[PDB]
Amino acid sequence: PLFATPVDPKALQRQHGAGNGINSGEQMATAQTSLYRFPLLIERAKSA
Amino acid sequence: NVWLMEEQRALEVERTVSLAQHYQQLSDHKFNLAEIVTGYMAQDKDQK
Repeated sequence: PLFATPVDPKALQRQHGAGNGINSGEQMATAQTSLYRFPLLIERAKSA
Repeated sequence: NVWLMEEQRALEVERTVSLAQHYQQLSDHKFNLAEIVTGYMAQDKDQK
């Protein structure tokens, strides 16, 4: 009699973490004023 | 940030209110200060 044999079992396929999509660029506000001069504002902003 | 945004410029006022207003004080109980303390230099433990 004839013989039977399965041919070419299919390997699986590659996935990736496509949870990264488009970025929505967030805008920036506007600071109004401050009565302090520039060096004290830099001395605070650098620590912040 | 609350301190650096919302700190405001002071509006200074120098006011000189001497005690020449006890003569003006309330117009029902008024007195001259130097005369009454001259009265209080003797005859201790009184009150006006």
